[PDB]
Amino acid sequence: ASNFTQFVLVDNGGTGDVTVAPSNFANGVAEWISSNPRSQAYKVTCSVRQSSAQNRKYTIKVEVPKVATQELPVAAWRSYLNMELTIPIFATNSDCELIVKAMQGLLKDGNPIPSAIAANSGIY
Amino acid sequence: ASNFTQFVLVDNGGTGDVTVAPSNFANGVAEWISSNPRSQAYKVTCSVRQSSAQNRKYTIKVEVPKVATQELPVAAWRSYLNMELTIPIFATNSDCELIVKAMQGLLKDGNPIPSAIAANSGIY
Amino acid sequence: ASNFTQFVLVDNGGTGDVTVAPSNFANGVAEWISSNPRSQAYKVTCSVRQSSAQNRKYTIKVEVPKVATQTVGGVELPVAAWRSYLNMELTIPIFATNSDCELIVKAMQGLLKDGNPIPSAIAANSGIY
Amino acid sequence: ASNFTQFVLVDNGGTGDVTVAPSNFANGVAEWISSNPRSQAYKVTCSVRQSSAQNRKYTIKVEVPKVATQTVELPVAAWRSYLNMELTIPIFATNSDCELIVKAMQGLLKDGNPIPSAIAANSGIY
Amino acid sequence: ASNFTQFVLVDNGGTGDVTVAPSNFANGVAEWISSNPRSQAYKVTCSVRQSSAQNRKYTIKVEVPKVATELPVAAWRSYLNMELTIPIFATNSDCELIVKAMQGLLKDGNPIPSAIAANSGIY
Amino acid sequence: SNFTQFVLVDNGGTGDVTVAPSNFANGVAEWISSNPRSQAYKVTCSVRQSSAQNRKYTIKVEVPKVATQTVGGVELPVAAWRSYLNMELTIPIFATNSDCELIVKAMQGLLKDGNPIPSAIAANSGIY
Repeated sequence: ASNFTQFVLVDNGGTGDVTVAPSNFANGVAEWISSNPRSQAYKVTCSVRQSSAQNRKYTIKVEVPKVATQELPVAAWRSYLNMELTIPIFATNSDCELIVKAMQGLLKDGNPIPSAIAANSGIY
Repeated sequence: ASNFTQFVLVDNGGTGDVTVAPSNFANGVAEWISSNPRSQAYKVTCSVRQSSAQNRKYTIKVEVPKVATQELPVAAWRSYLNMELTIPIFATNSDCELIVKAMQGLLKDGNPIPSAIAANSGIY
Repeated sequence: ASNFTQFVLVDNGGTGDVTVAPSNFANGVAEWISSNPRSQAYKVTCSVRQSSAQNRKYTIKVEVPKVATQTVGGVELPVAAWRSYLNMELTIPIFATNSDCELIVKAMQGLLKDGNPIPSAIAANSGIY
Repeated sequence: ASNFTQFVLVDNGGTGDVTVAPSNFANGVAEWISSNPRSQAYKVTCSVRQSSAQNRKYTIKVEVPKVATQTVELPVAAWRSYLNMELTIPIFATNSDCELIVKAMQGLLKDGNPIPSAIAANSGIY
Repeated sequence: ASNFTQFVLVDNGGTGDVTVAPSNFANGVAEWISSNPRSQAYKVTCSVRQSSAQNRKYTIKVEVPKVATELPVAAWRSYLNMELTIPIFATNSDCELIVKAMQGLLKDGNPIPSAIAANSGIY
Repeated sequence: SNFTQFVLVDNGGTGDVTVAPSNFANGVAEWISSNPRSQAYKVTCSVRQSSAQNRKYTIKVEVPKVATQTVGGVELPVAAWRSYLNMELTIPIFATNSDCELIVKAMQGLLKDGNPIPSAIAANSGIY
């Protein structure tokens, strides 16, 4: 019943895929990392908590490294995703499924926001 | 050249789809909303700015309403997504495309985090 | 594809209309100007923001110039002798449907329609009594 | 001979027109009301005063109610849209100058133009 | 129909021209950049506002990077800051004249662009 | 000396505005179209070490609206108003002459006819 499992973070077609695997759990925070050394690893974390009388709040983070040798194995830099999702306690399973779909549609290929990010440009 | 365009936020198969359309732009914040009344609308915003000498930072928000009549047309409640993505200025187009894919893989159907959200449960 | 477009501010029957054209956009404020020099231009601005949890608020401004020529030494500059300033604030609750908003627009139109008291009073620069 | 008269605020083509009628005058403020109960009424006010040595200032207000019944049933406005208009006219303005100012206000809000179209969609100009 | 469009910043004769394209707009500031990564990009910004009762002020910035033809970086950057004040009384012809003054200032063969291009002062 | 007269406003060989060297003091080179200064176009240029690694050019241009004002009851040459350009250019000390030539071309392309920014200025409008 444990949903703390390995998954594909970057799908490149079965070959060259970036998988992240469970590596730590502490204080409600589940952690995935792609591989050692951690300096060069993709990182994913997730936690959820009661943020108010009427809301649940997920905090989800992803770190995407630029992998370079500089001679330490290091990330030349990191892109950081910080995601917060608040869901009211009145939400049904269907409500939550709808919310997931909204998040997916937001970032689907060809849509404005992911297209802008992909070009490191703004919406105008 | 304006990327401020209407798109599908919730894909339900061509019928019953939730589309959001451009409705406002102010202070670097682009806004989409599905329809009037706004009290019941899906909402999407996006802005991006220089957060440090070396980073660009996107702030992306989505509001998913639970549409109910209570007699005001209202949202019984709202789920709020607050998304922050920091990208270093050294990032190429390919780097940014990779980051988008990481975000997509994070939320793909069947993966741990979207599955947990869909059940309003935690990772354990 | 944007609604930031030129329009007729003073309709004089299609001839010698006062048109205002898009000229600036900053901090959510759209600006139209009739022509250069700006000193003699009609100006229109529009902005809207969330003013409270339950209200959107439009701020609309119009400047009508009295167009003169400013002569001092024997130096002429194109100027407005003076300006009339309209400041319009409209709050619309987030519960408003398309029909609600259309109705609000009609109320504004009816307020200022020819022959009705308030525009008649303004046209005579007199009060309502 | 007084200009404080009833008029059509919302012209719907002779059926369900919203007329507002004189109902109050105090401290220079003329008020029109559509009907009782006031809780559900369209309301219009107008006043004008010398705002500076060289300017007069009109303050014109309109309230558009959303007419509901909130349930003990009260006749109420579920909400109200509030228009506040301030118009300053210099004392040098002729009759013609003032007629021009009115026309500018009218053209601003004419059907099909950007600003009334944006309001009608509860959207911004961008 | 918007004037926020891509243009040639450095004309090299159709071969290795430096083009800059719209990339951001916020708080009245239009931004162009040549390409990603931004670390190596040419950058252009433009904004304009009422600076006084009778004047409007354009603020124009250009960044020229030194970029080779390992982290992608600029070996260094040159910064242009331009401020132009135009009175509200200026006609179309007046504004066109002001632009021409700016163009003549920097035209090939003229003293100031010749001095800059030669890494020298005028004295 | 590179301190020479040039055409500031090219009107096509007809009523061109030239500015000629008129002053040098405290590192500032000055050109003016003609006397009296009340009606003159003016250009100044100076350069200095602004930091350990940068030289900084400070370039100013004044465009007058040229009128004639009559004062009891003589006609004075005046500017009805003035447009002011203040231009600052920072160049790192590592830049070669070729690098500097490239920077100049960038400034030229910035302001070339038909491009957005000079088009916006010419209409006294913004970029949007």
